[PDB]
Amino acid sequence: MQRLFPLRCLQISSFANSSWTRTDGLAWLGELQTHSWSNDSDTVRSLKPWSQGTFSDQQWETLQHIFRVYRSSFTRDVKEFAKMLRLSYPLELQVSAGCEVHPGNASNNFFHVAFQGKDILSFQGTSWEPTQEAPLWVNLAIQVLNQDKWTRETVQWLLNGTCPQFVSGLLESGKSELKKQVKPKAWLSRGPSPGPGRLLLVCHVSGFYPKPVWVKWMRGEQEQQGTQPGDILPNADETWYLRATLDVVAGEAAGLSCRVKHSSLEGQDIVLYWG
Amino acid sequence: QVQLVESGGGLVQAGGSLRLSCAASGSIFSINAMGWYRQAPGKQRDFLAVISSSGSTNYADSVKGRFTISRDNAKNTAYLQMNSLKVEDTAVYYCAAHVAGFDEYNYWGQGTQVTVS
Amino acid sequence: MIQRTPKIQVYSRHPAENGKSNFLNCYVSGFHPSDIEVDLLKNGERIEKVEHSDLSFSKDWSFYLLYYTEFTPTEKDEYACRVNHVTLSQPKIVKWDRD
Ligand SMILES: CCCCCCCCCCCCCCCCCCCCCCCCCC(=O)N[C@@H](CO[C@H]1O[C@H](CO)[C@H](O)[C@H](O)[C@H]1O)[C@H](O)[C@H](O)CCCCCCCCCCCCCC
Ligand SMILES: *[C@@H]1O[C@H](CO)[C@@H](O[C@@H]2O[C@H](CO)[C@@H](O)[C@H](O)[C@H]2NC(C)=O)[C@H](O)[C@H]1NC(C)=O
Ligand SMILES: *[C@@H]1O[C@H](CO)[C@@H](O[C@@H]2O[C@H](CO)[C@@H](O)[C@H](O)[C@@H]2O)[C@H](O)[C@H]1NC(C)=O
Ligand SMILES: *[C@@H]1O[C@H](CO)[C@@H](O)[C@H](O)[C@H]1NC(C)=O
Ligand SMILES: OC[C@H]1O[C@@H](O)[C@H](O)[C@@H](O)[C@@H]1O
Ligand SMILES: [Cl-]
Repeated sequence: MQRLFPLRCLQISSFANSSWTRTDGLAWLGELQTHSWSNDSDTVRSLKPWSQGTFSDQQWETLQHIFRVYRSSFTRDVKEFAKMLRLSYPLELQVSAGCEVHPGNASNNFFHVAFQGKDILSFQGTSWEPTQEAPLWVNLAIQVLNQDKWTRETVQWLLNGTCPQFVSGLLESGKSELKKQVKPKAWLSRGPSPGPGRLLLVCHVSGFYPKPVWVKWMRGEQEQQGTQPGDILPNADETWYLRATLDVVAGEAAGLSCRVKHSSLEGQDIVLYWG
Repeated sequence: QVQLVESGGGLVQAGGSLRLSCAASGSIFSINAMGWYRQAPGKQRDFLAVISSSGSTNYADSVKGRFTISRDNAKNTAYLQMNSLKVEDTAVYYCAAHVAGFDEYNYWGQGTQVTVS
Repeated sequence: MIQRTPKIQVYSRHPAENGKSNFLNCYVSGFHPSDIEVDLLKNGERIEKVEHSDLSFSKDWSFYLLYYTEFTPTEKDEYACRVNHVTLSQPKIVKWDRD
């Protein structure tokens, strides 16, 4: 019944050729970025005062050691796979690993690898498995990887043990920032002419946190099913932005409103009526 | 161009053997890895076996032990010797190649039918 | 391969009031591969000391970035976001409009 924040650890490793390469990483707890990992750096940087959770300094340091060795070894393995399998540069690899905790001391995890922007393999249970639409050569690579007991045990226990203990330390240490509520502000605007006799009404909503929001154009309590909400766009201070438009004939605009619902308003919706 | 042509399919009794072949056209340098998939009626195409120019192989667990993949680099053709066939092996067997310069997708053959009665 | 062209969206943090201080945002998203060149422009000239988010990516693996700078809107000043990518024949510019 308490809120659920999954931890997803992202990695971007790029290989322009046999010599030039860089690997960068970051980690997210729900919508918040807790960590950053730059190729120029030797450590994973913590972005929030509570990023280390309830981990000891020595526990955080052995993780820093695993990531140091993993980054070096990831790079050398890619270069050696490309030479053996005759792959063509440039190569781009992405990893998406992490877990989410549940009530009942259960937990599910994932570790997905992508090549040129498409899934090729993942870690399932105890070993590596290829995806259905994985190129033929990926099967030669899975074979070599699954011979590496040490790495398989290490990935297994990172996902099934380390990751869930870590996120639970983040959930209490960052309890307060995760429950924080920031009220949005909304304003009205007119957009470029959609048609000859038509108007584009624009509703701007900015500065809300957390991410879940509800914004629709209304005529009283009848929702206007023609509302086009955009993407939820980020602000530099980690609140969000939304623009919600409606195409209507000139005369029907009168009597329409833009309604905003958000956890921060405690039922007190923002309702702005058309000029 | 790349051209993969299969042959060796047919119809055989349960317990029998069959040997599929795949002739590729191009250099020995332009084909990197060769392999086999199969698709039963109304199901997905499943990976079966792969072999590299150096001779390294990988087999899917369903067939590990019954099928063996082989390669002749002089004629740039791959073989799949199928032994101890079961009825569940009835499918279209497709040839696949990893062609130099194309790492994101396979090159495919038109397939050859294998029916096991 | 399958390369994805970037989507560019330009917006301000607060309702633009001429002469008041504001933040100018450019969210660049849905592109692949990751190498990208993003600039914020003041009357066609590049702005310096502009900050950005750590490069990240969505479930479908396309990348996204947020570039932003503090700025003061006026009646005549034109702001834009200029992006170049492998998928683009020329650098693409998206002007800012308070709508
Ligand atoms: C993952 C959960 C972590 C949770 C912790 C929470 C903290 C989060 C805050 C920080 C987040 C920062 C962003 C993180 C970015 C991605 C993180 C991913 C997790 C890293 C897992 C580490 C694997 C550990 C095993 C390892 O390093 N193996 C090494 C060393 O192993 C060698 O040396 C060892 C001793 O040093 C042994 O002797 C060994 O036998 C020998 O082979 C081994 O060499 C591995 O292969 C390295 C890569 C492993 C990943 C493979 C991924 C698939 C790649 C497919 C590419 C195909 C080619 C296509 C062109
Ligand atoms: C590998 O790729 C890198 C980056 O794509 C190349 O480095 C560039 O080299 C050119 C000159 O050839 C410079 O104008 C660029 O400024 C360099 N970029 C960087 C980031 O250093 C490098 O030359 C390539 N290596 C090989 C052997 O081709
Ligand atoms: C990303 O980080 C790598 C090391 O973690 C850099 O590779 C090193 O490059 C040095 C020279 O700078 C070599 O002497 C050394 O052998 C090692 O390979 C790599 O260049 C760096 N990439 C970028 C783009 O900064
Ligand atoms: C994960 O941990 C649970 C609880 O200890 C255990 O029962 C399960 O076997 C583990 N799974 C793997 C794949 O190691
Ligand atoms: O420019 C700073 C940016 O750093 C990012 O990694 C975070 O998502 C934000 O704090 C911000 O958008
Ligand atoms: Cl160390």
